[PDB]
Amino acid sequence: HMRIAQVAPLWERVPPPAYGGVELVVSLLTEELVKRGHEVTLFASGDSMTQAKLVSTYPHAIRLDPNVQEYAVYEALQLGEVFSRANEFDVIHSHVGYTALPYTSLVKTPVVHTLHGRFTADNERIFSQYRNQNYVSISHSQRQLRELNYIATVYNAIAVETHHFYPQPSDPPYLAFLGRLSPEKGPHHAIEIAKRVGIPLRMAGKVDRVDRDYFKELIEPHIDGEFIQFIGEADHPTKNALLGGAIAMLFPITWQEPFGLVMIESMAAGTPVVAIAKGAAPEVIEHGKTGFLCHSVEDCVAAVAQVPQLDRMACRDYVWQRFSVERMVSEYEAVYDTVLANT
Amino acid sequence: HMRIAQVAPLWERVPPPAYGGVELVVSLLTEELVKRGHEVTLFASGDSMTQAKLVSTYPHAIRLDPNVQEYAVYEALQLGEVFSRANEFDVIHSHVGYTALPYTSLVKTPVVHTLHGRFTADNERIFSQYRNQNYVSISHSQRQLRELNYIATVYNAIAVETHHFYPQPSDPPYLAFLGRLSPEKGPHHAIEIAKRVGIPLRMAGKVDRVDRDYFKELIEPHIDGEFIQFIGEADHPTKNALLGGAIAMLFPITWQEPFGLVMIESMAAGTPVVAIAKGAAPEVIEHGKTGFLCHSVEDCVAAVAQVPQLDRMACRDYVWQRFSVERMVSEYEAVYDTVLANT
Ligand SMILES: OC[C@H]1O[C@@](CO)(O[C@H]2O[C@H](CO)[C@@H](O)[C@H](O)[C@H]2O[C@H]2O[C@H](CO)[C@@H](O)[C@H](O)[C@H]2O)[C@@H](O)[C@@H]1O
Ligand SMILES: OC[C@H]1O[C@@](CO)(O[C@H]2O[C@H](CO)[C@@H](O)[C@H](O)[C@H]2O[C@H]2O[C@H](CO)[C@@H](O)[C@H](O)[C@H]2O)[C@@H](O)[C@@H]1O
Ligand SMILES: O=c1ccn([C@@H]2O[C@H](COP(=O)(O)OP(=O)(O)O)[C@@H](O)[C@H]2O)c(=O)[nH]1
Ligand SMILES: O=c1ccn([C@@H]2O[C@H](COP(=O)(O)OP(=O)(O)O)[C@@H](O)[C@H]2O)c(=O)[nH]1
Repeated sequence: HMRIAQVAPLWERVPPPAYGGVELVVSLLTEELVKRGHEVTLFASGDSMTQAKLVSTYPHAIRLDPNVQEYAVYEALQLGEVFSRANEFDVIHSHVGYTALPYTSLVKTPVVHTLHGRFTADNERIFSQYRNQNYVSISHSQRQLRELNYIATVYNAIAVETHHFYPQPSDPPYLAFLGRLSPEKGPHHAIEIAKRVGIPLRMAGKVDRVDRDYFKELIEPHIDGEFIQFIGEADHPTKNALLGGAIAMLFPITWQEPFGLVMIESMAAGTPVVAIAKGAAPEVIEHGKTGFLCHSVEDCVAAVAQVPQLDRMACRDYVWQRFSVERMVSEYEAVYDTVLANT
Repeated sequence: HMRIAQVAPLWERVPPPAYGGVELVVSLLTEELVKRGHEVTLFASGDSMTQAKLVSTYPHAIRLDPNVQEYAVYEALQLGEVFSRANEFDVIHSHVGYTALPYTSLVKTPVVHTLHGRFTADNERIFSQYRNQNYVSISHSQRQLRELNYIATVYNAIAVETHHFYPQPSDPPYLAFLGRLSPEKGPHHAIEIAKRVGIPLRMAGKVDRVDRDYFKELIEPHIDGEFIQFIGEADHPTKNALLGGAIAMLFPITWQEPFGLVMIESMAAGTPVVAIAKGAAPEVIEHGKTGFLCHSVEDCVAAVAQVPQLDRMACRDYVWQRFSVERMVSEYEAVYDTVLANT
């Protein structure tokens, strides 16, 4: 009973066939909002698949499109189209970060910003200047700047029904890594953990330009092909098989993780998570039940021996209980309600 | 008699102590507008030196500042500052490129955009969408998108008086290269010309992140220390001594050059330019008088024999005649009048 604009990043399709976190959350939120009878306009790439109105400034995902060199050009096209049409919307829900803040002061339609990223020494200064806007965080640990006007915390979610549940892991045990090959995700940690426990590690993910040196130096020399396997970038079925077959997923971050969608994807498949307790991991993992919070590699190494005891079905039930689209979209509805009323 | 906003890039100080083309043009334009009684607000780094109003979102030039990783944050900070105060100005003069186009449709004060860059396969798409805006080209050959509403072509200018004139080049002859060490400027070409003419080459310029590989592979292995010299980025006095002492400046571009300030800087010192006839070279160099338009390495080599034959003093007068601050600022004043009238 509202007109809602969803402004997504253009790096990935909505929803992404493989890598993509925000575009996934935007897809789930958008589709469910439309089902609830709202007039939704999706601002996303041209190959996106939505039942809402799709306005696109480029036909394809930009990350893997070979003809595009300047992503910022089409980002600016998107924001120009959105805020030029402000009075065609009751609320604008932006997922593109700080690039939308100077536009918000120039239009009358209220804008809601879901923060999907880490606060940095630089972006804090632009967020500071626009602190009295309606931000929504995806985890409590993310709120490192309290002077911002957080309307609410709305945890992310996945479509649990679409993830196949695995009752028992693969007959010869192996560990899984799923994520972009970045130091922030610590795949080098994951490689050390598997070698010291003696259990193989299967890796999947992208290696975009910023991590090529890191992959060339720390990761690639260790990809054995037998004990350390790497299947670059995985679509939904491939990733669902990878975590499901594993006894546990290594999530050894070295970085203030905003949320970590792979964790709830692992648990949804029934595979618990051995993670280091940084950022949102303590809020996502229930220690000793759906996984194990660790503070060191050895803590993670020791925890892998206590992984078989966990109830794998409890992991899936846990994801259903707190990380469902039903709850997320309802919480996002509460946000729109508040923003339109407390203006 | 107008209130004018000057929106500069933040990579370099206004004025730049060393490298910096666009930031230099903004200085001469800003100071001269103030002298003519305009209420000018300059948006640039906090260490800028202006007699106009200085609004800064970061205190220093960002290119060499080690604490900044996200330039787009402060660019957005600046663009937010300008258009939030749009009705404090009669005209906004933007030099930051396409990132300001979506703002122009959202504010009431008319905006004039000076194009300082090359049209790209990507950036063409955002300019097309905003073609009915007030663009100003710095050369006619730059107008690769004719469908834009060009108000006028306004060639750039330099402060000729600040460049010392050199009547006779250095006693043992040498060739000069001045520019960013980029393939677009073809410094490797200049080295091919050096050995074929038998005259040494003195090189000056920056090597920023994008051209470090280009530098290590194509340029650096050839730096003798005697025949090929590189003095890593030069401030104003050093670069003027570099050009003045040279018999000619090599400008072997490989790229649709928007203008090329080093060309009128070389001539200002009295040094003619051996350039490849791409982009703005035919409009900046008077062939056979202040330099030589060339079409290959061999065509440049042949021109070096005909360089001691040109009048060096005619070069300085040429820059005074067409590329003076007086002429540029008056033409930009005419542009301001037209934009305010044909609104
Ligand atoms: O401060 C580190 C900075 O890295 C970010 C930039 O916002 O990572 C994104 O950009 C890099 C490009 O180098 C990508 O490797 C990375 O996948 C990006 O992650 C974000 O952008 C994707 C595309 O939309 C989303 O799918 C993803 O959900 C999102 O995390 C940030 O992580 C961080 O701010
Ligand atoms: O189309 C090529 C693309 O290269 C640009 C990037 O926008 O070059 C600028 O940024 C590169 C680094 O990638 C620098 O080497 C270069 O100095 C830059 O040139 C422009 O930006 C400076 C800072 O404002 C100006 O001082 C300079 O005069 C200007 O040419 C662009 O040239 C272009 O878009
Ligand atoms: O090979 C991969 C690697 C990642 N993803 C997905 O892209 C999203 C990544 O989100 P996450 O929060 O876990 O990491 P980040 O956003 O910080 O890159 C998740 O849905 C992953 O399942 C994927 O499909 N394939
Ligand atoms: O060591 C250097 C190298 C370059 N420049 C200046 O950087 C500017 C570059 O302008 P130009 O148009 O010639 O090249 P571009 O803008 O495309 O980089 C010129 O004023 C140069 O004088 C400089 O001062 N010192």
